[PDB]
Amino acid sequence: TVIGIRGSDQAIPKFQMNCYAKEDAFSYPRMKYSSKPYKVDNMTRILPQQSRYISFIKDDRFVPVRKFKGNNGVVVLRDREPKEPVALIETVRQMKD
Amino acid sequence: VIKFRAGVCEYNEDSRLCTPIPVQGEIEIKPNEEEELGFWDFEWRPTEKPVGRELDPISLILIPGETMWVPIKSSKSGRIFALVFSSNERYFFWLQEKNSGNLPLNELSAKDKEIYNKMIGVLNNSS
Repeated sequence: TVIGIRGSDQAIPKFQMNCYAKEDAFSYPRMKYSSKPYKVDNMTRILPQQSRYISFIKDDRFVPVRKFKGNNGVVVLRDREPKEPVALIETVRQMKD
Repeated sequence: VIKFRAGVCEYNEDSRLCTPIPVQGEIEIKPNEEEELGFWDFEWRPTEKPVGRELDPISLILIPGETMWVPIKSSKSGRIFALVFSSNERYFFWLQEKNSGNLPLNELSAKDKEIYNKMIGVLNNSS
């Protein structure tokens, strides 16, 4: 999972942080480092690696203190600018939880 | 507990309201929080989005036995839960579920036929 989350209670603002990996989220079932914007960073395939050829945009409201901690699952774009744009996103949690 | 469809609005001691007032959830008039005392703590909770609002003290206390259901008498727009106790303590619970249309001769409010005699009873019920 790569999901915006927050360094706070989560508006789940999602963004694709876009630093290029040779694309293995595009290598995956049907049915390297260019430091270029990667296409799409939000959840799905990623990879621990294809995580780590990508880096955040600073320009969103929220920024991690850890400088792209590097772990897709752990997500949590740390929350720098709430009650604003970077909109809002929710989940079945937010539904029930 | 006996459950009801509304948020917890601005109680609006006076100055008749139900301006939009999110608190979108289910406020539930119920026998306090212990399900024992004649007190009705009005159980509010979303599985909903109440625009991050409650306006309820985890549920709303009620002083029993003088509680009457004012239908939304002193009519404004659609439903609220209009609990008029002293006409001061008045506790309004924001209309969220608007069902069977606004109907006359129950609440004169947007959601009544179910919830009216539900709110009627639960305030006038023995339990």
